[PDB]
Amino acid sequence: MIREERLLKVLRAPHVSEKASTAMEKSNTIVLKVAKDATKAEIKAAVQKLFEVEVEVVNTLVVKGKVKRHGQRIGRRSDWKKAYVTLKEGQNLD
Amino acid sequence: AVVKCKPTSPGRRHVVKVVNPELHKGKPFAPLLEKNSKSGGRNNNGRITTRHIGGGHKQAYRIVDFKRNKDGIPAVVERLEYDPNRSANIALVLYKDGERRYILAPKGLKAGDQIQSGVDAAIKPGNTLPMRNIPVGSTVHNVEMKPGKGGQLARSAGTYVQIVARDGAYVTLRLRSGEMRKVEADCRATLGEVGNAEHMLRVLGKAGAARWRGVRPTVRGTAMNPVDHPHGGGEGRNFGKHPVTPWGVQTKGKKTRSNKRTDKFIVRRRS
Amino acid sequence: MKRTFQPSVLKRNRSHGFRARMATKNGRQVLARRRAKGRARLTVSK
RNA sequence: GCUCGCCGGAAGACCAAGGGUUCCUGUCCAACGUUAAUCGGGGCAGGGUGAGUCGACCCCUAAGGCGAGGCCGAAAGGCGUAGUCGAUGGGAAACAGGUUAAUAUUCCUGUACUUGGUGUUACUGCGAAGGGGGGACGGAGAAGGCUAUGUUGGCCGGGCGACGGUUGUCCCGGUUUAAGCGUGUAGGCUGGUUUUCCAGGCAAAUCCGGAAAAUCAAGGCUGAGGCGUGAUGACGAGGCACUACGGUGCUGAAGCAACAAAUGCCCUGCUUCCAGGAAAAGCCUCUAAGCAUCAGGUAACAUCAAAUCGUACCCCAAACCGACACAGGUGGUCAGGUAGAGAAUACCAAGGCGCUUGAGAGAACUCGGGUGAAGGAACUAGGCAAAAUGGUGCCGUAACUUCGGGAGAAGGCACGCUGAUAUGUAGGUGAGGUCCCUCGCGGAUGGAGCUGAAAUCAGUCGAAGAUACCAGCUGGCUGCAACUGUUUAUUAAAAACACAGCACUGUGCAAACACGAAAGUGGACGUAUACGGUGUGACGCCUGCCCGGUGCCGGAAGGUUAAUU
RNA sequence: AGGACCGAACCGACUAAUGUUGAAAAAUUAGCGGAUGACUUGUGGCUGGGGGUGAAAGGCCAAUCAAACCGGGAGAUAGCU
Ligand SMILES: [Mg+2]
Ligand SMILES: [Mg+2]
Ligand SMILES: [Mg+2]
Ligand SMILES: [Mg+2]
Ligand SMILES: [Mg+2]
Ligand SMILES: [Mg+2]
Ligand SMILES: [Mg+2]
Ligand SMILES: [Mg+2]
Ligand SMILES: [Mg+2]
Ligand SMILES: [Mg+2]
Ligand SMILES: [Mg+2]
Ligand SMILES: [Mg+2]
Ligand SMILES: [Mg+2]
Ligand SMILES: [Mg+2]
Ligand SMILES: [Mg+2]
Ligand SMILES: [Mg+2]
Ligand SMILES: [Mg+2]
Ligand SMILES: [Mg+2]
Ligand SMILES: [Mg+2]
Ligand SMILES: [Mg+2]
Ligand SMILES: [Mg+2]
Ligand SMILES: [Mg+2]
Ligand SMILES: [Mg+2]
Ligand SMILES: [Mg+2]
Ligand SMILES: [Mg+2]
Ligand SMILES: [Mg+2]
Ligand SMILES: [Mg+2]
Ligand SMILES: [Mg+2]
Ligand SMILES: [Mg+2]
Ligand SMILES: [Mg+2]
Ligand SMILES: [Mg+2]
Ligand SMILES: [Mg+2]
Ligand SMILES: [Mg+2]
Ligand SMILES: [Mg+2]
Ligand SMILES: [Mg+2]
Ligand SMILES: [Mg+2]
Ligand SMILES: [Mg+2]
Ligand SMILES: [Mg+2]
Ligand SMILES: [Mg+2]
Ligand SMILES: [Mg+2]
Ligand SMILES: [Mg+2]
Ligand SMILES: [Mg+2]
Ligand SMILES: [Mg+2]
Ligand SMILES: [Mg+2]
Ligand SMILES: [Mg+2]
Ligand SMILES: [Mg+2]
Ligand SMILES: [Mg+2]
Ligand SMILES: [Mg+2]
Ligand SMILES: [Mg+2]
Ligand SMILES: [Mg+2]
Ligand SMILES: [Mg+2]
Ligand SMILES: [Mg+2]
Ligand SMILES: [Mg+2]
Ligand SMILES: [Mg+2]
Ligand SMILES: [Mg+2]
Ligand SMILES: [Mg+2]
Ligand SMILES: [Mg+2]
Ligand SMILES: [Mg+2]
Ligand SMILES: [Mg+2]
Ligand SMILES: [Mg+2]
Ligand SMILES: [Mg+2]
Ligand SMILES: [Mg+2]
Ligand SMILES: [Mg+2]
Ligand SMILES: [Mg+2]
Ligand SMILES: [Mg+2]
Ligand SMILES: [Mg+2]
Ligand SMILES: [Mg+2]
Ligand SMILES: [Mg+2]
Ligand SMILES: [Mg+2]
Repeated sequence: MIREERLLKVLRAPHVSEKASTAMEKSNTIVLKVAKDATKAEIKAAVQKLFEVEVEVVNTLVVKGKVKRHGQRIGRRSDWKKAYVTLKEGQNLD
Repeated sequence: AVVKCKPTSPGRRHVVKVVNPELHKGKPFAPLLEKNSKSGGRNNNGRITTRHIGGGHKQAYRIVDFKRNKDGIPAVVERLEYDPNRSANIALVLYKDGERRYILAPKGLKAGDQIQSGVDAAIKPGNTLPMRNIPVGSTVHNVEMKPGKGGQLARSAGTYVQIVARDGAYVTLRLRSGEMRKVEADCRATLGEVGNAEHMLRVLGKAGAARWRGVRPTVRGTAMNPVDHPHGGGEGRNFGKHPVTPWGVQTKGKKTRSNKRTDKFIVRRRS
Repeated sequence: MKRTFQPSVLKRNRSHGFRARMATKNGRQVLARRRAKGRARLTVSK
């Protein structure tokens, strides 16, 4: 049982990319940016409540931040957690 | 028996094996085993405290019974076994009550021999009893110095002690060194000589053998530089000084016993 | 030719890392000194 | 794109460590790239790392670390008990195919497995900080059984030749398929089952150990591979539709047999040797306190569960350690063909590269190679360097010797190809058939097919047959050190150090000695056949005289002699 | 059987020429020694500066060693340049 408030905080965004699109189309799997602390179960819960859609399974991974250079000064982008969430057969997501 | 090995290589030429067939060809009694890791002759500070120790073969520790307290229960000798931890051979015995122990194998002992500890026990080889009960003139081994402690004198492959006298609460032992020593007469002792008496006839025959026995090589003080040893330095081979340890103390002759607490027990020093 | 530095992360950490430094008085002192100086990377710790 | 060349026990493929975006795409060429650069491991932007079963975490411990109390220490702190950490070791579980520009045992497809809860009905002794078993272990050697893998034939598809021949004993390609489940084999280990008692296993034990007694000779454990299923599937040479020339979608034959065969597996086995070969948990089992008709245990079945972190890419290197895109360094795994003893060597496969300045010229001189008349060490400090020797089999082989050696001593002969012996032998393997049978992965007999040296005889070609690469120079006298070893990282590898052996000497165990203001630790869980120190240095024959000097050992009558008084 | 023999890997480093502002702050190519052991190697651990370790060369202890490096006493002292 995850708290409503917690759930709302978990899910950061949808991730747009070719791969993501492919996943959506073929495998019925949505690619989300989620909180770095968000566990799989929590993510699933969030998905179910907040998008109103049955979840088969969630795979997560941590994306490491790229090191960049703004002019002369070096600086690193933040790490962030990506989640492939596979929706059950016949579940169409808006 | 001793066996001079045929010189099919140098390093085998001068080898003499001591091959006893009556030893157990097999894995030892595992309950009585325990771990025994190597020091490298280095103490808790991590410094080398005794030179020339290092390496050699992994060895288990056989838990030998030197206290020898199963009084009245007769044991029977199951087998003789190789112990890597000592010059003697050990013997796995089986008490009538079902317990097993390792003991130092004495001279005549073999599989099937019955042995017994206690005041009542028969004065025969391998039997153990207080030195007030043991007849004067007898050869004993595995001799306790303090009653109850465990055998400390005469444990090595072909050693034994003579009980020369029993004067009241003490008995006088003629130790293998030649030292005559008073010992409390209630101290325990095992009848006969300890076993593996042709141990001294073995000759390693190569450098490697020594190494296998965990003995690193020994450099001569005279081969060193003066900063290292008192004997060091000299152009060519010089040695114009009285022999001494690496720490400058005389080596040829200078006595080093300082124990004034046990001077009373020493009847006569060895010669 | 086998050069002197042959990196190993665990070894580095155990040797020089924060916790090791903390463990002893001299280590602590070193840390303090570093802090005083204004070091950004107080220890080897990543 | 087509040729050419190089690596191929790597200059290929996959990891660890280390790095940390170098990966992929688009885009830009100032700088960086030893030249140019449209290219890049460079700049900028975007994308990319998917796990119950791989690894970490986790449970367990080794060396070792920390260490409540504690012992010790001016202070700081040292050592260490209980404990708790610490892998490089022990501990549950996944395979095949398909897919991305870039991930995959992680996605998808198929087919699996594991150990937890929870609930069940069925049963009914459960229970640990404790007991026992197990885990649990060395070197070498030898086979035998296997597979990986390869070769040939069969089969299936395609081919009929840019130049003489090529419808055949011809040419090219393919002929692949897992874990799991079932079977429990080659083979290895052990005698089982029941009963009774017992000073043992810190207490108890129905467990282990020990005693008896009965009765049956098969009982159990282990075990590669094969076979079956998994699989009416998947993959499949290439054909056929579309084409953003990147590829996408459909389709799909055969898919067998024999022989050879590992250093891999059975094997943590067996045999043997002495130098005598981790630990703890998981796992099995036994009970105690306990609880007692409850919990807990095992039984299947249902359901839920398996979080977290790593996953890109380089990894003998242009990405790690070397200031460099540096001829250096860097642990593990994989190991095709022909020749060969071979992981050597040569040429090749798969795959990967041509080393980020080129173009000419064809002087001296330098580097790295090739050949050389006659002579053959005359060179030189020195045959330094080159040259030479170089294989298998057989014959043959001195002094001296510690009887092992010396010895590959020396020195010689044979060596290709073809045919025959023998349309392929000796051997190896081994199908049908036939017989037996406690019935199976069984035993006999049987020899088809397959594979296959070595030799002899006869012929034959060349200047030359161990034809290339590969691959000892040999002998004689002699110093030193017995020997194998070790050493001045980076001018010294030796006659130096070490060595087995020898001798002296200390040391009686709270050992001498060593590290420690100390506690303590090593010596050693050793005990004089042991340990320390010193010298000598295998083996053989030996090892003389001197105790005045300096040391050490013993003595203590006298002389002298501190604090103290 | 073997600190046995010949010989790749692996470990080494006897000769050579090359290089010596190197490709390289010790390498190269050609040969060379050991190659079941007193062998070699990965990972982790321990020993600390008059201290360690040393089959002993004053060797090695982070390209540094007859006393490491870093900071401090410290502007040591310098009848010398
Ligand atoms: Mg993950
Ligand atoms: Mg010694
Ligand atoms: Mg010696
Ligand atoms: Mg010596
Ligand atoms: Mg010297
Ligand atoms: Mg001196
Ligand atoms: Mg002289
Ligand atoms: Mg003189
Ligand atoms: Mg080639
Ligand atoms: Mg970048
Ligand atoms: Mg790229
Ligand atoms: Mg690009
Ligand atoms: Mg340029
Ligand atoms: Mg330009
Ligand atoms: Mg780039
Ligand atoms: Mg999944
Ligand atoms: Mg696992
Ligand atoms: Mg510990
Ligand atoms: Mg401590
Ligand atoms: Mg304390
Ligand atoms: Mg632990
Ligand atoms: Mg590990
Ligand atoms: Mg593991
Ligand atoms: Mg890739
Ligand atoms: Mg146990
Ligand atoms: Mg073995
Ligand atoms: Mg096969
Ligand atoms: Mg196969
Ligand atoms: Mg033609
Ligand atoms: Mg033609
Ligand atoms: Mg064919
Ligand atoms: Mg199968
Ligand atoms: Mg990868
Ligand atoms: Mg490579
Ligand atoms: Mg380059
Ligand atoms: Mg390089
Ligand atoms: Mg090959
Ligand atoms: Mg090669
Ligand atoms: Mg170049
Ligand atoms: Mg020229
Ligand atoms: Mg020539
Ligand atoms: Mg000539
Ligand atoms: Mg000519
Ligand atoms: Mg000529
Ligand atoms: Mg001349
Ligand atoms: Mg001359
Ligand atoms: Mg030469
Ligand atoms: Mg030559
Ligand atoms: Mg001479
Ligand atoms: Mg020598
Ligand atoms: Mg060395
Ligand atoms: Mg040198
Ligand atoms: Mg040299
Ligand atoms: Mg002690
Ligand atoms: Mg000498
Ligand atoms: Mg003399
Ligand atoms: Mg004298
Ligand atoms: Mg005298
Ligand atoms: Mg005197
Ligand atoms: Mg050898
Ligand atoms: Mg060799
Ligand atoms: Mg060396
Ligand atoms: Mg070389
Ligand atoms: Mg110093
Ligand atoms: Mg010198
Ligand atoms: Mg140095
Ligand atoms: Mg000094
Ligand atoms: Mg001053
Ligand atoms: Mg000054």
